[PDB]
Amino acid sequence: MEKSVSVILLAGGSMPKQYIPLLGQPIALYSFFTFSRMPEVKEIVVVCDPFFRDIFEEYEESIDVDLRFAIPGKERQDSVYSGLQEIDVNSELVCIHDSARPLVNTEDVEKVLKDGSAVGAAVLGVPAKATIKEVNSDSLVVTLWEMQTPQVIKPELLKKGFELVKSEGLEVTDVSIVEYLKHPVYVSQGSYTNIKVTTPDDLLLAERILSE
Amino acid sequence: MEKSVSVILLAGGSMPKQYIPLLGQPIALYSFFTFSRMPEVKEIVVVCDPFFRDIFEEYEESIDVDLRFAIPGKERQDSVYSGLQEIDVNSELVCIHDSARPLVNTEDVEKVLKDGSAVGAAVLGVPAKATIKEVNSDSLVVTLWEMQTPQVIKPELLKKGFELVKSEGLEVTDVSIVEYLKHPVYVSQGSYTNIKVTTPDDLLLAERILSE
Ligand SMILES: Nc1ccn([C@@H]2O[C@H](COP(=O)(O)O)[C@@H](O)[C@H]2O)c(=O)n1
Ligand SMILES: Nc1ccn([C@@H]2O[C@H](COP(=O)(O)O)[C@@H](O)[C@H]2O)c(=O)n1
Ligand SMILES: [Cu+2]
Ligand SMILES: [Cu+2]
Ligand SMILES: [Cu+2]
Ligand SMILES: [Cu+2]
Ligand SMILES: [Cu+2]
Ligand SMILES: [Cu+2]
Repeated sequence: MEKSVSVILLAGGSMPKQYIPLLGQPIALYSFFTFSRMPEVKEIVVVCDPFFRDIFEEYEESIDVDLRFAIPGKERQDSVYSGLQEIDVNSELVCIHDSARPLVNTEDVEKVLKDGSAVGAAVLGVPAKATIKEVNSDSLVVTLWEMQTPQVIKPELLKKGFELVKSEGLEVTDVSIVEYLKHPVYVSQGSYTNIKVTTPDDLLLAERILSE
Repeated sequence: MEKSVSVILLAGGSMPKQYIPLLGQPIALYSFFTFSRMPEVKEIVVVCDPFFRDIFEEYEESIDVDLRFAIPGKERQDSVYSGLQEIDVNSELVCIHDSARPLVNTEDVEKVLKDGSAVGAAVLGVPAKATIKEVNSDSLVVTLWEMQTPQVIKPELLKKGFELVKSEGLEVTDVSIVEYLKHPVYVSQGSYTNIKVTTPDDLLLAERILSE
């Protein structure tokens, strides 16, 4: 199913971390070009402070997908929703991705697109290597996976989910908007290299991984 | 309560990661000297391949605690048990620590000693920053803390716990031996800098943190 996915790529709000360059180019660019090459991908909706709009339209013509823009919102979920407002009337999947993960493998995006297609919603994850416990309010201890991005959701579902949060309330992140839904979320096994970039010790890391 | 804690320090089995030097000295040394300075600490039981025994007795005399040695075992829990076999007849707390965490703050060890004293068992933790989910066998999604070390346990309890695993079975790590017990485990809030050292991007990190 070709050109069937709309990407919502999150890059909104010294140098803003998803623009700190990695080897040569700003961080938001690695993931951005990965999705641009996949035939599945019809259009990209970038979520960014206009000041950074240029970082993107400068490759609009060397790219076999449609570029699009929408403005961010106050919280991580408002931007997603602003992103959602611009996607092709007829896209079958929304693929929400966070700029600060520049190292997402094409092969893992393919898998999670397939799983979001089969299930309706999927997210890439890896088995948490730390010992994690739930702790109760008295600080006593009461198979776990670490969640990454993309999250791949059918847009009808994602919308049903926005409007169930909007009616009532609450976004914590297990909040996905789609946690609340009763519809299933599949977790596609990803790669420990799809790290998120925050500390320049990440970049130090990001770089080590581009070398390998 | 002075000289009331026995440390069981875990450093057993190119260069074995807890001996990769940090700035100048092997990794097992940072934590080792931290515990040596605390008046609470009566003795240290180091768990190591003898080949590395020297790394330790070379400071036996510049140290206001008793040094001790025991040999490692096949799995992480067997070494602990080998460690347990050498502690002062009358220590009130066992403080189990992993060599590969060289950056444990004195202040956090103090807290967790206190909490293990009050509760009977405590471990230092920090609120996991990742989105963690439980996933079931069909790869579908069904307050979380990341666990560190030291673990501070009264030795009588720790022994009760060894023998309840020994009778029946199973050590997963939520396995602490003390998970299984019905006795409470307190989680003392630690510091995100008590990282564990594996990748030299950790060391790259360990170093950044010694600088700060
Ligand atoms: N209001 C907001 C807040 C954060 N974000 C996203 O947060 C991402 C970076 O991760 P952190 O929020 O965890 O720092 C940015 O790429 C940005 O797109 C957003 O898109 N809108
Ligand atoms: N049999 C074993 C296996 C591991 N270990 C501990 O594992 C620690 C390092 O962490 P990892 O096992 O997670 O690599 C070492 O300091 C070592 O003491 C042990 O003490 N006995
Ligand atoms: Cu344009
Ligand atoms: Cu519009
Ligand atoms: Cu990080
Ligand atoms: Cu000696
Ligand atoms: Cu003995
Ligand atoms: Cu690490």
